[PDB]
Amino acid sequence: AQLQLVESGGGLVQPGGSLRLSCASSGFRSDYYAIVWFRQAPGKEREGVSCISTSGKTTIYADSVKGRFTISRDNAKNTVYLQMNSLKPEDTAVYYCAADFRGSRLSDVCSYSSMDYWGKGTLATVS
Amino acid sequence: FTLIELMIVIAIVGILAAVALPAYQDYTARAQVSEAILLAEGQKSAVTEYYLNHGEWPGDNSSAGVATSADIKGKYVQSVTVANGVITAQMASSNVNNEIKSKKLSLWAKRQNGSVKWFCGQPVTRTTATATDVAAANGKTDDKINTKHLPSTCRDDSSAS
Ligand SMILES: *[C@@H]1O[C@H](C)[C@@H](NC(=O)[C@H](O)CO)[C@H](O)[C@H]1NC(C)=O
Ligand SMILES: *OP(=O)(O)OC[C@H](O)CO
Repeated sequence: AQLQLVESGGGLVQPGGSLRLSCASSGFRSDYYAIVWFRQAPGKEREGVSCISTSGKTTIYADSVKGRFTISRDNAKNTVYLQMNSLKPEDTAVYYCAADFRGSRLSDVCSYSSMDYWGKGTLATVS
Repeated sequence: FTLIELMIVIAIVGILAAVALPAYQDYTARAQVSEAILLAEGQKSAVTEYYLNHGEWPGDNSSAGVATSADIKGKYVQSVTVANGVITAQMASSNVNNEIKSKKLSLWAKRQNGSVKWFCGQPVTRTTATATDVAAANGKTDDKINTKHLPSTCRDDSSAS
């Protein structure tokens, strides 16, 4: 009951570029959680970006990133990937990875509220 | 009597020694399935309350306030899973009957204008938390308990209303 998440893959790229973000979770039943990606820009508050279900057959996105962001889960490596395409200068923020506990490996509920664990965060600036 | 009668008696004894037995495996499987039926019957007190106080069926075990699916174990049951208001119980895999090895049974409810009916039978699945219809499992893995291994009161069809 002490799951930890590590985020890596951030960097600086020109507009129209692509970045790949990965979240690695290790400890106890890591396959019983749902990984949700957040984003907080300076001045404003936190907001949701994408979510993935425990079964892997239910993925939701945000209205501002529809059609440009893709999220996939590979349980063999215990990593969740988030790929960005057609980047925009209005996407400069700090990305966070967090998990929500669901008592089933065949769930299809994705939500952006009531999160348990969190992550340090990764920096991604585009200019 | 003579030797022929004694030989016939010995032959009859040999015939009676090796005789066919009825299908007693089905009765044992029916007895063992009742454990999963009872274990799944204990989780409806936390699903109906959520449906009544929130207007939608629970999505997973966390929303219904029940233990983890892998932790609801018995002598012949290995998991109980809640998904969109449907309770599914799966048998064990090693020390069970050869006919109910790794098989599932369901328990779902439908809302009426003056009561909440409950059904028992073969696996069924829902689509959304605010739906009122159920369909067959269609798992394509042969994980359905046969009719002969269920009580006559637990053979409801997926289209029952
Ligand atoms: C419990 O499960 C519910 C189905 C879920 N609700 C939804 O997904 C929305 O109603 C959209 O269908 C709740 O978010 C879950 N509750 C908790 C605390 O996770
Ligand atoms: O995840 P769940 O509790 O539904 O069980 C999965 C499977 O039955 C492993 O036992």
